[PDB]
Amino acid sequence: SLPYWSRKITLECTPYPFTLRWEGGVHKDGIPDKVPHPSCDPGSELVSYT
Amino acid sequence: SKTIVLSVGEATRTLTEIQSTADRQIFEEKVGPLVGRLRLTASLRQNGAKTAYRVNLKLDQADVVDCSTSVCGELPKVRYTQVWSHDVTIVANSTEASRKSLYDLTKSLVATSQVEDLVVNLVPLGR
Amino acid sequence: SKTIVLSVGEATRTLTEIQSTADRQIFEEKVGPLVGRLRLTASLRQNGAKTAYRVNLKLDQADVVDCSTSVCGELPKVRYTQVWSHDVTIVANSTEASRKSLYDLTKSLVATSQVEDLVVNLVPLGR
Amino acid sequence: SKTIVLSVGEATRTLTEIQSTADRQIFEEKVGPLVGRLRLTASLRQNGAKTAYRVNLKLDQADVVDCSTSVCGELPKVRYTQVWSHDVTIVANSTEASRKSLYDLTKSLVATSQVEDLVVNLVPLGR
RNA sequence: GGGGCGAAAUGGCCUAGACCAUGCCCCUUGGCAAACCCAUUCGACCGGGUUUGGGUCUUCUGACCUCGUAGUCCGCGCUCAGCGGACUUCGACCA
Repeated sequence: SLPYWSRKITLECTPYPFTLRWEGGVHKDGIPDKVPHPSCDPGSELVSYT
Repeated sequence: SKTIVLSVGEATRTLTEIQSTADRQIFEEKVGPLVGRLRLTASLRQNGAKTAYRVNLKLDQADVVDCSTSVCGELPKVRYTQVWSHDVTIVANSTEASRKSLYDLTKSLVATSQVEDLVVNLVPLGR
Repeated sequence: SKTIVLSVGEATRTLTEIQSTADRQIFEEKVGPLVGRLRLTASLRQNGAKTAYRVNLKLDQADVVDCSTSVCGELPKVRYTQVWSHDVTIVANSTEASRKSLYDLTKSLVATSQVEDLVVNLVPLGR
Repeated sequence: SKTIVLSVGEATRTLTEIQSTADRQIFEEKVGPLVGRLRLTASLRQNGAKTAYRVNLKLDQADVVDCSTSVCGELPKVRYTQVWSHDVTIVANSTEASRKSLYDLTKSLVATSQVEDLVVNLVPLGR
């Protein structure tokens, strides 16, 4: 038998992608259709966003 | 040879290995008279088809009496004999944590005051 | 022994001589698991009445699979086996220039893109 | 591999080991055309019931001819073949001095001028 | 009972030969090594009965401990454990 030495070290992680979403818009005075494109048409604008 | 030191509280007793054998280990206490003293028998073996094991531990101690202090003529004679054997049946593929917990529970049950009362006052264990 | 270095593009593989014999030379690749790896068999002989010669070159490589990473018990098991033998029948009294031209033509046919497509897409050679 | 250098007087010939095997060692001379050159076959074995041994040494050399220097078309063709085998039957439990004396006598008989005349002029040995 | 033999001991037959009579050759299988049980001087005392005896995971194929049996290259070096180590096979209550 003979002498010997060594060492080791490692670091790693697993990848995993995912997605998040959210939409909205301006609240209007009595507009029952608030969509990305408000179906109604009162008198002002609704910017919305998705 | 192989020496074992036991602390009783104020003095230390020494047991010496006398019959070194694999299937039977005989330890004897060396204090004065070798006949009628403290002896310990240890044995280790297997069982069945290489499954578990078997450990046996016995401790004997016979009291002696003598009349040479007053009476003209009386050799040291043994009186009674006490036998305290054991039996350990622990399988190889077990659990170290479970074995440690069992040993701790056994040590606690031995060191408790209930077994001491059961031994001394001969009162059944139930406190 | 005898070491052979093969360049795949980004790494270098090393094959070591294992079974040194005249009529059968066995080279084996040393990377990790020796069973189910890259092996090469070489043979050289004569023919008839000391006219020509015969050279045989075979290359085998069997893939292995293992489940010890997830399943709690499966030894490395071989899957399929690939055999790629050769046959060289070149007479002694030939021509060095002709042999060099034949070797160059074989190298060009091996390095061409038609044999690669025939191997991969299993499409018959004909471009 | 194993190289053997032979001095003819003005040039040195080199024989290379080609078929490395215990029961048959084949040495070939490397000069030019491998076919029809100098070959040497060596063999070593035992005999009977572990008593003595048996050594065989054969030396062959076939001359070649070629007409490509003048004639349009003629591959190198072998002409005659010469066979010079040997047979050594020396027991193990012998004598080193006797073996050395026998080897010296054989060397003297080989280097003498009588065997040379017997080989060249085909005159029976008797001077 | 099941077989063998004319050898081998002799007698018929007995250049030779192949069969006969008593007549002689074997099987009546064998072994487990441990643990526990009785009535009592309310154990000494010999004898009997029960649970185990290469072993588990899916003892289904097939593998995971162990070895036994072989064949093959083998190292004269590479690996943290190291090492002398590799691959393929059949068996595993005992004569």
